[PDB]
Amino acid sequence: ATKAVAVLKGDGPVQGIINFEQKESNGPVKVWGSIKGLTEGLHGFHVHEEEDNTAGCTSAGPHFNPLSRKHGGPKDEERHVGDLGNVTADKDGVADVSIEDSVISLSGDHSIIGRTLVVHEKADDLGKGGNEQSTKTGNAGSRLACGVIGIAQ
Repeated sequence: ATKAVAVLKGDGPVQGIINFEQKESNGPVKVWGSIKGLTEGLHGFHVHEEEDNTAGCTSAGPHFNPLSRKHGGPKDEERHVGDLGNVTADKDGVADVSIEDSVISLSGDHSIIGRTLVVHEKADDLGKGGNEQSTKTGNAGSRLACGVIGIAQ
């Protein structure tokens, strides 16, 4: 029913294409996309904003979500939101995604509509080792693109 779209764009090359489909009356939102520009490697996951009080894309809370709390993943502390850790490109950066979130919802209590999908300009290296950097982001946090997820026809 809800067919959202998010044409990555920012840095310049990063022209990923993420679309949100939910052809279900009681099913999760089939989230899947494909990046274009990155390079075969690791790149921080979307949903990562240190600070901001001006709003450049959206506006809700430039401090992640209280659902994930922390990057989580190997420690598993919550990561109930769109904060997993890091992904991986194909053989030319082309990073594709494919997940199904049901707990969340395009709109309502858990309105996901407004997720500034961006890519990090660095490799979290699945952890830098220290704390207070890679635990929240990936010792880099470099926002560029802004593939905001919005309803489309």
